[PDB]
Amino acid sequence: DIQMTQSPSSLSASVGDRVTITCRASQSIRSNLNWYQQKPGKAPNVLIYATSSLQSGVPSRFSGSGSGTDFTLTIRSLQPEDFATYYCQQSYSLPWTFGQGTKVEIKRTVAAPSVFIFPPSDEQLKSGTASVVCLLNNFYPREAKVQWKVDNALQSGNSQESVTEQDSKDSTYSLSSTLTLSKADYEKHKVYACEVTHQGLSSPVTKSFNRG
Amino acid sequence: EVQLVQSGAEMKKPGASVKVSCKTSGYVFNEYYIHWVRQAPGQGLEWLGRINPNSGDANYAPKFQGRVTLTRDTSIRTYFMELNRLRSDDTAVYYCARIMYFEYDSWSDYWGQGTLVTVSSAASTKGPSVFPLAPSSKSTSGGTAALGCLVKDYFPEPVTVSWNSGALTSGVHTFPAVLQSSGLYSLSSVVTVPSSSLGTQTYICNVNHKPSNTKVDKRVEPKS
Amino acid sequence: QVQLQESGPGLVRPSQTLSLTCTVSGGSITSGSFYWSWVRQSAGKGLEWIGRIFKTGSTTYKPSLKSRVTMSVDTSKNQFSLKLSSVTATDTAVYFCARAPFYNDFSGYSYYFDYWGQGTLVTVSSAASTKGPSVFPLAPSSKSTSGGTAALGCLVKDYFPEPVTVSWNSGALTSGVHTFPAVLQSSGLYSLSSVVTVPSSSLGTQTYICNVNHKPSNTKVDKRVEPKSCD
Amino acid sequence: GQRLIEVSVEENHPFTLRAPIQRIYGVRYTETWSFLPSLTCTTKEDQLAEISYRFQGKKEADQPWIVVNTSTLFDELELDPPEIEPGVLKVLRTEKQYLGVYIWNMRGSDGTSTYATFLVTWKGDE
Amino acid sequence: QSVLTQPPSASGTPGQRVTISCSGSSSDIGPNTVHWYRQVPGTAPTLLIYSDNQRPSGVPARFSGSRSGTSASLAISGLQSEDEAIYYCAAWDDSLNPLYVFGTGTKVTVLGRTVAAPSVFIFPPSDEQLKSGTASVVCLLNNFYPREAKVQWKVDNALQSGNSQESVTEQDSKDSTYSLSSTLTLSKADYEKHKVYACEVTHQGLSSPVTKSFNRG
Repeated sequence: DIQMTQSPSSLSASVGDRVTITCRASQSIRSNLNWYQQKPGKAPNVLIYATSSLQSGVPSRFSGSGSGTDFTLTIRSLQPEDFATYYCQQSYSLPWTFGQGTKVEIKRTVAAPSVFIFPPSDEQLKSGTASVVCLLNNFYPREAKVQWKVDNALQSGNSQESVTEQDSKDSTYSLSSTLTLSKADYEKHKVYACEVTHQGLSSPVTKSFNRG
Repeated sequence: EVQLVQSGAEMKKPGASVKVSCKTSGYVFNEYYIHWVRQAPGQGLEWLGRINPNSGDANYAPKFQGRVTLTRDTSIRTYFMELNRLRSDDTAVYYCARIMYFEYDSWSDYWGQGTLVTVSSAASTKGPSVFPLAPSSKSTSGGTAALGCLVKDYFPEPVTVSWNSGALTSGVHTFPAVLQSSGLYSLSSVVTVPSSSLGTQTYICNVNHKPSNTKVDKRVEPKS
Repeated sequence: QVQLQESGPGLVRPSQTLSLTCTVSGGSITSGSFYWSWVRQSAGKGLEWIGRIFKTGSTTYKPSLKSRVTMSVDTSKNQFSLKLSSVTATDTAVYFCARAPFYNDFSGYSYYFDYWGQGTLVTVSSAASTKGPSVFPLAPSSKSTSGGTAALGCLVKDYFPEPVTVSWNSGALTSGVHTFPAVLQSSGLYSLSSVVTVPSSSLGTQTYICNVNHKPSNTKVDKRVEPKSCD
Repeated sequence: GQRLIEVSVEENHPFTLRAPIQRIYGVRYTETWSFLPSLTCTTKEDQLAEISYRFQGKKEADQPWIVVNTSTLFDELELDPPEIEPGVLKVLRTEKQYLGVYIWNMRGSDGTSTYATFLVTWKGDE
Repeated sequence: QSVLTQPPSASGTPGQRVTISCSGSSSDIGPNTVHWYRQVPGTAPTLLIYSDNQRPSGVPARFSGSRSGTSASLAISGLQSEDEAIYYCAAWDDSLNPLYVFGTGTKVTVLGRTVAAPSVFIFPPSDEQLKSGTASVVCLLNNFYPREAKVQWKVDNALQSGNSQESVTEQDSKDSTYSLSSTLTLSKADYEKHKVYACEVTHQGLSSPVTKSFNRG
């Protein structure tokens, strides 16, 4: 087997910037190296084959070069749609081995989150469980804090967050913090709030509602 | 239009055998190889094998030799992969792809959609429970308004959520699942829409869970 | 683009020699792996293979006919030719020329006819002699007059040997044209009818002509069908 | 290549050897034909011709190819050389010097190799 | 001299899979390949299958062929009105006396088509043929299915016999409807006896016989 190493493993770069990923092979694979682009929730997509040949439809900012052991993929003008993981694959000898992948994240102007709060649904409240959802809509950078406060009591161990992958148009992230309480516990307290701190917020934003 | 369509997601118990299908269309079936790749959860790509439509002959990777079998049915234009002696390490998304050749160069032009195989000791695919994330910001939703659907508890993955049967594609954020203490999964899909359309346009989330063969549609409306 | 055409049909008296030739278009017979061959079909007796020739002159004949069948080729004029001797009445058939690919594979010897030619009815009969056909007008009337169409035609009555071709308005009329198969009359002469369905709104507003081609007697007859005097 | 493909040819009659296979689009293929005149005898074989091509698979567009090499064996005997095409070998006038074993080999960019052996004799003369 | 044995006729409704067989020896089909041809009446045969399974360009994939030992077969899957023709198989006999053996012939008839009722037309005798001393009355059935019909020449309510001949077209390529012509050649001496002549047609699509008569005019 030909062990294929990819470097860097993850790069952060801005729009309109030259980006070069590298693939190295344990032996010489001649021109038999292809480059693939996996976008979230989708199958890998080929961009360059034969070490330099561009695939039909694929943008012209993608270029390939190299020979034998070392090869390089170059994106001249980064665009927000290029957020993906990039893999290199040898077409020389079977078994065909792939690279480890390189994730390209797009550095962007600081964007503030739009915080929304969702009280539990009576349909869910009729099952003994209450889920309270706090949503941060479109922000950059990814780093953000969501502190839950039930009757002004700082909560912990009862929350669960989930962050989306970078948008291919806004290069922004979204977060969903879920506070899961028992129905009885939810019906004991009245004030529920999620407090959000982010690089784009000069003061912490606190969304809130009253019920229970 | 080369189109490859694979079978649905499956849950299998350790030691079982999984057979994934791949129906191809839009090209000369007997003029292109088809190969199988696997992407583990959170990891990269791995080669299982390749099969020639004509000779019915296959080439397998060293790791999977003896554990994987690739077959074809040229009459129905369908390729099959079978993994035996399933183990927890075998949980992954399995892909079937066409190989285009130029001289000695090979690549995968058109890919399948993916089939998630989950090797778990659980015995029943528990369908999702959908609850409404109602769009009522105290009846003062200035500017945009957020509405959603909370998929409460489901096993295994995945769950596909769309809005308005697929018409609503702008501003839809379906967050990644979070494994819960129950051993079950959970997710939430939100969308930011104009406040003017709140009382005028119906908003239905379509939640599909193939492993349990459960599809649920749910209308979300401001509480009143 | 590959076209094959035979010499014309005609009467051959029994126990004399039949000669036919086929000309090829769209190429030359000097291309490789192609046998130029003759087969025949007598009505009721299915398909029978007469023989094949190559560009080199190597031939293969049907064994039942080897004593009497001879084949020749001409790469200069792209023409292959057949000669059948001591002919009997049972040799009356449609003689087709054809091109045949041939090759040996793991399955065996493959030899098929892909590009055929049309046919020529060679009649071996001392029962009659060649005769120009007489054409008579099957005139129209107000048939299906409760909201329908009408019909009109030509009646070829006394011709030998076969075949004969009937066209309408020099090929302009092809819709509804139903030329009928020939029947042998007790005179020893063939007869047939060619009819056409026309709209009733075209009887007195359109001219109708039939064109009869009897190649064996070098005869062509054109007849103008017109509505009867009262109609 | 299962076993010997026997070919019974008539005297001075053409013979066409055919090796049928379905190729893969874009793969580069190379074919060689070798003739052992063992029938008229009274890893060294006579490579008749070596050809190569790339499969376009349009099923209609006649495929171009390359005549890599051709031996001069049949010219030393003042006989015409065979017509070699992808998958086929043609002889226009079979003669004693054309009888014997023909070996067809095809190697492809996809890592495939195929063989085929023919034994050309005469019917009625063996 | 040899023959390849074939079923005299096969049939099926539109959409069925029809099989035609071809039985041979160990000198034909056995050692050599089988090829299948299609013949539409009035026109030359056309190649359908070569090298036991291989289809010419323009031959639909619903036509298939196979060979096992001394026998071969053809499959018309998805039988259609266009597939109604005579089908022949053929193979090479490489005996010491070689030849190309053909088949007996198999005629596929597409059943279950629209039962079309004939249109009857009675043409009275022509000019210049009456002058020739012979009268000819033509009864024409222009478009019908099936081929089975019957025309009776009633002359003054008396049935005629032995003096009429019939001709039938093969199914038209466009609509596959037969056409029939019953010519009654009764000589002038008897034709001048009256002007009353009728042809009566009985066909499956007719609820009752259709009579077309000529008198006076």
